[PDB]
Amino acid sequence: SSSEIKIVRDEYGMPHIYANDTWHLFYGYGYVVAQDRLFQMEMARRSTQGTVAEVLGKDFVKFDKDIRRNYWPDAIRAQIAALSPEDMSILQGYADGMNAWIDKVNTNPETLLPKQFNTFGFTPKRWEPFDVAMIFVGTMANRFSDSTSEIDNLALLTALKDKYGVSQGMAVFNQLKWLVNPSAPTTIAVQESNYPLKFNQQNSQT
Amino acid sequence: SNMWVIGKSKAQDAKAIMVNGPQAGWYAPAYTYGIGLHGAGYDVTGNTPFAYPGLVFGHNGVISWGSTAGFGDDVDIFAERLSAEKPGYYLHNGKWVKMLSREETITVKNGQAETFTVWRTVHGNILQTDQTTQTAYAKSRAWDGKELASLLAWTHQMKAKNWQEWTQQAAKQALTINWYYADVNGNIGYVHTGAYPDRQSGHDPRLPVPGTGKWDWKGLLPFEMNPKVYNPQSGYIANWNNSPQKDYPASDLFAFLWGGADRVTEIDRLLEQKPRLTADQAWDVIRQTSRQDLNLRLFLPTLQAATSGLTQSDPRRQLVETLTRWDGINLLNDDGKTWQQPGSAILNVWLTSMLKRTVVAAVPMPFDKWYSASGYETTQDGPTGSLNISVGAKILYEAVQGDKSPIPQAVDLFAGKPQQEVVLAALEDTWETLSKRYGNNVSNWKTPAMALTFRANNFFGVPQAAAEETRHQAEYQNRGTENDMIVFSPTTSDRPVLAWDVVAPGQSGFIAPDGTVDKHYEDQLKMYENFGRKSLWLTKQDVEAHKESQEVLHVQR
Ligand SMILES: C[C@@H](C(=O)O)c1ccccc1
Ligand SMILES: [Ca+2]
Repeated sequence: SSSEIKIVRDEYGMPHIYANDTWHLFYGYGYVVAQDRLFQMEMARRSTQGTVAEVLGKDFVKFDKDIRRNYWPDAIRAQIAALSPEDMSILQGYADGMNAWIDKVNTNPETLLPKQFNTFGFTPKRWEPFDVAMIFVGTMANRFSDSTSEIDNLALLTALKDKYGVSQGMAVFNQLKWLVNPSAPTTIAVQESNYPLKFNQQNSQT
Repeated sequence: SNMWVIGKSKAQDAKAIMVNGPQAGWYAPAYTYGIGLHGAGYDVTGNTPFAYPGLVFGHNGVISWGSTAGFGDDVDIFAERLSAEKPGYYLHNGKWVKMLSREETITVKNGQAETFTVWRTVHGNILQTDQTTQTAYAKSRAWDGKELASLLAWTHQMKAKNWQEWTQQAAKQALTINWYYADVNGNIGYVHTGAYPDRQSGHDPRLPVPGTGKWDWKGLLPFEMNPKVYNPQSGYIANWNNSPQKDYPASDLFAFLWGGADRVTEIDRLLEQKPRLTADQAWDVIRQTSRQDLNLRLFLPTLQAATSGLTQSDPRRQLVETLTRWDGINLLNDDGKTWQQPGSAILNVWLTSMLKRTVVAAVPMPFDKWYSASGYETTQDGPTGSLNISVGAKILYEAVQGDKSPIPQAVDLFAGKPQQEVVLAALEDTWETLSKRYGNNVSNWKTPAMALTFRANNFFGVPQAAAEETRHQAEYQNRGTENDMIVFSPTTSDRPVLAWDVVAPGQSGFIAPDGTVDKHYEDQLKMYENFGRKSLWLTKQDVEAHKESQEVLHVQR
């Protein structure tokens, strides 16, 4: 059968999905996720789209504003819109899978609704590819690959130059925040190779 | 996050071993999600954060993969030129270009809704900080517009069968992440993947650049430039968020440095100590690194030189000798509250004193604050993340190395004072501080141990569970939020591959309306505590023989 999705869980509750095509495979993935971590994922969705204040209140307004100020929705949507059918099936199937379980949850809440929804006072809603993609964008991209303190660095350098003078200050900034350090233990050994690129370390853009 | 891959030349009773420990802090329910995919070209098993379509930690029976954050510099800030006479525009390439903007409304539970605008330029979203009538800063990411490509790359890589098919996917991952490879034949590999900007000549990637146009990136560097290695002659690949490669520049974070003092050495030491390691010995490294004080090895020699001419009746001498005899491996006392040895307490107090006397004294306020932390700071709940050598401590390390350090000491952190003198003075504070708190008998000192907490709030600080769902663990362990190991061609098994992981507190975070907790809600918590682990199945036969439940859905798109 091409419409079959078998879900076998192991002795630790870990699910194994079996399916013919792409859409069905990730449908089953989303389905088991909805069963295991619905409350976790819902709050993760709100954390990555900045809608926590909707259910938790005023203490999270600032958090919401900051999340929204750090990404651009049109951009994310356009990327999704550019996905080939096969790639789209990933996001679409995952969303659909979650929706199948969420529909059963809201159909029989007295037995299937995770207690946290009851405690926090709301019910879960349907997911779309955007939502699924945003989980990754927000908990991986925007949070582990979005690091910079360049403005602070310039303030430090500016202070060091005022205290020690121009050349000495520059040289001290290269002492506290060196660009590279040849004694740094590296994952790749020097016998293998080295990075060919050299960089300006005098803030010459000024 | 740490990772060590052991190739055929260093694997005992196997051809390759991979052990991964991603460190995102500890949460309940679990940071990652265990899942197995079979069909549509996928045949995989492992676990992944927030249940991404693509598994960050896993294998497919032919190869296995892992990650740790890369922390390369892939983000620059552009200083945009504004005009009061043209609200909403910025100067770029001699023209006033219209910024991108959008309205947002924050609906608030039991409160009034708030509306505001978000602005963006060709360089990136505008920061809500550092704002003037003439300037606004835009945050520029080399990975901008490639988020989905990275997600899809993390997924497609699961289907690779060799180094070439795999690197083809790593080339499409635009975030700054370390990818690792291993296979059934014993090949191992590493790629510091991601998009990195090709910068204008003279661009200091540590400081802002004008947004008027002359400083715009040339484009992105080629994949050829990404640090990578296949089957290193060392026979192993180890990483703990340290530098990928010689001469490779780190993130611009002021508190982030790749220097002579690096915690990854704690792993290289253990892997080189033994010519070959078995799966069990490789797994053991988690236990050892998670308990290893990271500063002992760095400053012990300085402490020994400074006190080498003291009599034994001087307590400062006695403190160093205590460190000399120590392996730096903390163990809990029977009270499940204190450490057997007072080493970390001694190091913490001394180090805190050293930084205040050196680095901190040379940096103008308020920036001095950035270099004062000893790296031991914590709260009752214990560290929210991994433990590391502090930025101030790394800078201090270059200083005590004297000319053995390749970093020119523009200014003497010891300000003309003999290093020994300052080191002895800090040792004096330590004895004073500690002796006054624990008595004068070091052999009976019971210093506080750090504990570990599985928090109810995700790393954003948002509740992902009820508070009551928080879990506690007596012993803090500087290890992965999850640990997984894949072993290829194990000689004691009938399978070409064996794998293990531990997803604590458990696979499920489900609680029924009446409060009935799922059977797999907490069945991996004790296992995490004692460095235990459970098998990951892949083959249909294995999954079948270990089945607990089944279900078959029938649906068409
Ligand atoms: C936990 C985090 C890190 O290394 O800091 C991370 C990010 C991406 C992949 C693995 C680990
Ligand atoms: Ca930068």
